[PDB]
Amino acid sequence: MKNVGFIGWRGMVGSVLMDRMSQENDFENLNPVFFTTSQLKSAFDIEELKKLDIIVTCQGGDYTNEVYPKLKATGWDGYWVDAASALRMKDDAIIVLDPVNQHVISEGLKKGIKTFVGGNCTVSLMLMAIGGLFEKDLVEWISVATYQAASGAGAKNMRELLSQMGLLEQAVSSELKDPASSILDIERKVTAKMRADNFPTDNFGAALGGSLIPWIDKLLPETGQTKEEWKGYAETNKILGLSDNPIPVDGLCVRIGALRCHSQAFTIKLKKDLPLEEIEQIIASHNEWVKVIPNDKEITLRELTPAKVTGTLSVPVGRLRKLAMGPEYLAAFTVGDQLLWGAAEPVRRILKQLVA
Amino acid sequence: MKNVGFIGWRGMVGSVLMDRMSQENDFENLNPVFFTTSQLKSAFDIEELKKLDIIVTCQGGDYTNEVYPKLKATGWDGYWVDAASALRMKDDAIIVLDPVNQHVISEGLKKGIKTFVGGNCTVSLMLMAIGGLFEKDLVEWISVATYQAASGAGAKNMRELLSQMGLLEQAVSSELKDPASSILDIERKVTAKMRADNFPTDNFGAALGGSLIPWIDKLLPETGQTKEEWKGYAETNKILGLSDNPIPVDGLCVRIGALRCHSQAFTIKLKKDLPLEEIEQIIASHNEWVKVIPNDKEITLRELTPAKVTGTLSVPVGRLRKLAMGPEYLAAFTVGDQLLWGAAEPVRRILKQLVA
Repeated sequence: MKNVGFIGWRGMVGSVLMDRMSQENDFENLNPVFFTTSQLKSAFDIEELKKLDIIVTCQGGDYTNEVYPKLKATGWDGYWVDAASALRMKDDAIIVLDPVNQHVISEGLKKGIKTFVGGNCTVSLMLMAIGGLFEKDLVEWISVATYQAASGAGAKNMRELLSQMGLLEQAVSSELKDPASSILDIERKVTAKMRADNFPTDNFGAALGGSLIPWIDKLLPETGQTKEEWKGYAETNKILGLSDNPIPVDGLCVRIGALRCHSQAFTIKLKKDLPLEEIEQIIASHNEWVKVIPNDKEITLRELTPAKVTGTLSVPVGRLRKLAMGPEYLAAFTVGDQLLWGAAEPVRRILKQLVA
Repeated sequence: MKNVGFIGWRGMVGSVLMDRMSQENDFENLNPVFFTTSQLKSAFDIEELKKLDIIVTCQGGDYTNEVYPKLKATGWDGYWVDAASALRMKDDAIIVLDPVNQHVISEGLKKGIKTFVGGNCTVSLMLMAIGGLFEKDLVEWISVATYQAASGAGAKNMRELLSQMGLLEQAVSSELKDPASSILDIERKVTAKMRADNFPTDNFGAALGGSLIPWIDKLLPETGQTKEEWKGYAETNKILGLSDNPIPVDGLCVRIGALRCHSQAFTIKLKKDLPLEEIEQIIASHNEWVKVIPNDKEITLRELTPAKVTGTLSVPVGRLRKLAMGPEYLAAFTVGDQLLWGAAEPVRRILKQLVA
């Protein structure tokens, strides 16, 4: 059994990984060594890390940027599996999403790649839903509008969102309890609360509960995209292995008041005209997690929502139909859990492949 | 002075209208006669209505389809101003948004048009934001992704939303106050509450607070769009007077946890390659309400949100940049109040013109 070191296993993402691994009994297929940054082995002890065959870290980019270089320099030839974005774009690093790019991964191992990094949550969740179309070579480009959850920003962000929602209701607790109060008076109070100085907004820098934030991460002055939107085009193509002939994936990344699921509205420009039924089949057949949701109201309300998807490995995709722009224009909406396929799952899966 | 009858002036939309008219002292330029359905004239007394010059109704579609044809039959020669969607697509009716279609309105008045209806909130808020691009005949098509407020659905929906948010927080109130509590334990509890049978979801048919619903109104079998999405193509063009040579407008209408502001993500295909700076100038110049928000984080966070725009007549538009598909592909995000330009304001304005 391979000796695997775990770093950052107590963080939010790291905790989801430990749970999923335990749930699947992955620990009986490997020898785990747990590291810590607290003053268990020290996550900063290069000598100890070099004894390992594989290192799985959910610690973050700063840690990776500090330790990874030192360890590689020792001559260490083991595998580094990372959830952080730090090494995704390195030429000696492969972004993993095995249900989608198992071939890229297989060839990469054969090539001697020793670094595998999970991809951006929005991109991996998109590929898990729409992967069938890319596999059949049908996508020319994709216009994206996201509805991203707080978990992407962090645990304290999730907490702030919950606190905000609580205070908004509290502002009109009395008014709401009597069925005949003025709804406009109620919103004046809620909105006044949202704009108040004591309204907790330090994590987001703006209210999220009862609102939305059309900006995620930093701006890349050169394109005008935020880093989050930039990863859609950059990461989608590196994952699929189309960096030299990249497929345009761009849009706006917006944060909404949800906890763990990212939702995305798509305008997909296909290369050819196909029957809707054929398109649906191509999508549903790609993997066992995607779930095609019929374009029906009651079914959509029950299946295509964060309420339904949270904490599950299911990737529903629905509202599938042709758009007014042309028969080659397809509309689609998907919902997926940010902490699972968007974070811990690709890492848990590549790990299982490395220790088999 | 013109004798104007008001119906539904006590409902949410009618109340905004009444408040706005008071704020602008519109009642000084007309003789108001208020109607009621309670057992002040009766909203159903066709003889009373027939004595007025204009009828302004925010009562709703069922009322209009009941009384309107019956009053028109008495030979009534006055004007019918409606906030409901019932008559929007009638050939003897014009959808009003004067800052955008004053010419269509003016021509219609001279022609003898007697029925003026406010337009769909999403289409109106969209045109108030990028009306400059249509004005310049620069739009080839537009794919839309909306983040719609509860107010669009109704007053009780706003209340359900606020109540859902309160419950979600109350389910983890003590844990949230504990700075060392597990975020995963907190989410597990919030999510359980959201799925509880007793979670108030009768108005939306699903959870909205902490989630989203990618479906608004009824399905339109013919195209697969919901009626809300269908209005994009139908109403955008009727408002602009382009029903004979339609511009494609389509996308996905999604409901989120906001009280009264609709937000929209746009992918706009322009007819020519224009510098971004030029495009912003074209957008900012169309009307006095649209506000171009520079593509900067801090300004965007403070200006382009429901939190900022709620209850105001401002229609900010930002995140403007060229998309990866090409220099003729424009990204844009806007936020607008659903009850003002989306409902009462276009009605308030056409009435001012009718009583001049």
